[PDB]
Amino acid sequence: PRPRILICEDDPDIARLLNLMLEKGGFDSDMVHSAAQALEQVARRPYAAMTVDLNLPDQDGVSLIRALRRDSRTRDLAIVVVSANAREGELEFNSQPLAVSTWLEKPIDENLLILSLHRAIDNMA
Repeated sequence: PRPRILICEDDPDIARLLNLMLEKGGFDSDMVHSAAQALEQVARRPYAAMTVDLNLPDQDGVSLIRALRRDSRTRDLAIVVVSANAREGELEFNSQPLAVSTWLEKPIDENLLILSLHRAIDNMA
């Protein structure tokens, strides 16, 4: 519908699942499959938030998030991690500078996903 989410996910099936779940929750979204694509695409247009897979091919998810926080135009972009090793990733790298609103595991809790994005967007705003 309106607020647009940038989905960065390595797995085609999961990228499409997120695209479809987000639509049910009132969100438009774009799917990309790598950190490089995410960096390029995030600048091409306004995004309310990004979902990040920790296990990416090129650069891993935390590397992508760090890069985004070091750029003024994406320092306030709400980010939600959706990954298989989300919990251990959070325990190891989470920090205020990283500013990741929520770390979600797979299988994905749809309700928590939509709730978390709404929360993340409003808190960053």
